[PDB]
Amino acid sequence: KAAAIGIDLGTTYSCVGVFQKVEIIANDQGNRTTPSYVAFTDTERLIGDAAKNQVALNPQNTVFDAKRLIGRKFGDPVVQSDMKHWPFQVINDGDKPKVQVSYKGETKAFYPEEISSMVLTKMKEIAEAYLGYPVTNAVITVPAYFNDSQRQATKDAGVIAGLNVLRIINEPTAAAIAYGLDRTGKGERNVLIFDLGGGTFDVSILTIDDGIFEVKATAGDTHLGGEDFDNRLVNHFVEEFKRKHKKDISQNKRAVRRLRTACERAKRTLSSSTQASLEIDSLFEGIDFYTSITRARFEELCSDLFRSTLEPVEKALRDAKLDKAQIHDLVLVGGSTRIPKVQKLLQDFFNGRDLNKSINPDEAVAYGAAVQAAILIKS
Ligand SMILES: Nc1ncnc2c1nc(NCc1ccc3ncccc3c1)n2[C@@H]1O[C@H](CO)[C@@H](O)[C@H]1O
Ligand SMILES: [Cl-]
Repeated sequence: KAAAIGIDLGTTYSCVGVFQKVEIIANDQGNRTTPSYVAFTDTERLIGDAAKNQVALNPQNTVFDAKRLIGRKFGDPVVQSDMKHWPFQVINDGDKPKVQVSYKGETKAFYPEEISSMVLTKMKEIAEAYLGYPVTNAVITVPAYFNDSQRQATKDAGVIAGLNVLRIINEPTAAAIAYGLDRTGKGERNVLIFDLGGGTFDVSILTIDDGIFEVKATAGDTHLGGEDFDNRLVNHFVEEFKRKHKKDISQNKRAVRRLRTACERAKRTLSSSTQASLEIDSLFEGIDFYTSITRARFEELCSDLFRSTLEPVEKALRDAKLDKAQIHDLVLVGGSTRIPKVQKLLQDFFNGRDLNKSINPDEAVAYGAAVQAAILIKS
């Protein structure tokens, strides 16, 4: 009744927080972020880690990227383009996309908001296990570029999940609230949010004038994120396996998916150490894949992708009509900002200035959404 949660409903990962400072809630697996994945099996519906974990064995019925579909028409160019690359089926029901899956031996179709509602239900349950009581008040975040239809469908996913959605707020706004950047006093505060997540890259320039938020500019690449760096590691390893065993593994989907899972793990380790070891038992034709990679080789494999994050920053400043020196704060959002080379590129681009990464980048949005939920529920 007097409690409220903040939920970052992300494209690839979701996060839930409660202001108590903010407490970001760890899930049953102990993770502070949860995959935005829903898997339909012969016996049940799996949400989060359990869904992401069995993707190699059930790709057709493991749904992710519902956020790319939510609030869009089926005939939308983005939907038609995205459909080609997903292993699950997207169908047309009255010009609204639905994901069609096999669930308990039968064909079933779900609206993007229904799928999102299952991720939201998991986030709500995670919060409930932490607080020891039912909680329904929540603030859910969306990208600043989301249109009214996308915001309404996101809100609908909240209602389907049993949540009272206090407000739908922009992700870069939530990240600025997490750092208290709306509480610095009278006058204009210019904030740049650099968000590099699992699958998308968003740059936002915000102006906070006497506590009031204005989005002056948005730029980025909707199709650039953590998964592209995992794939550069996949390509490198496929090439390594070819040189070591004279065999191409590319056409064996299970082997590729397994290698990609190991690559995402090695990438995360490389943010905190200078070397990482891949330990894959029987990757292809009964051959084990035990190898290592250095932070330096990883930076080289992703160099062009890391560098391409700077052009949208330049375009956002241009559109905001602001120079680098006019930006008061530089805020890192998204799990991929954890990469030291990404941080170095943005710091060098901002003439050696400090970057805000004190709050875990993949938690800053839910942190901010929880602060906003606490303000709305108290008032
Ligand atoms: N230390 C890092 N170094 C480079 N990248 C990183 C990263 N920690 C994360 N995410 C946080 C995360 C994601 C999954 C996890 N599973 C298990 C345990 C911790 C986990 C933490 N990322 C990437 O951010 C995106 C959204 O999570 C994904 O592409 C993820 O690979
Ligand atoms: Cl380090």
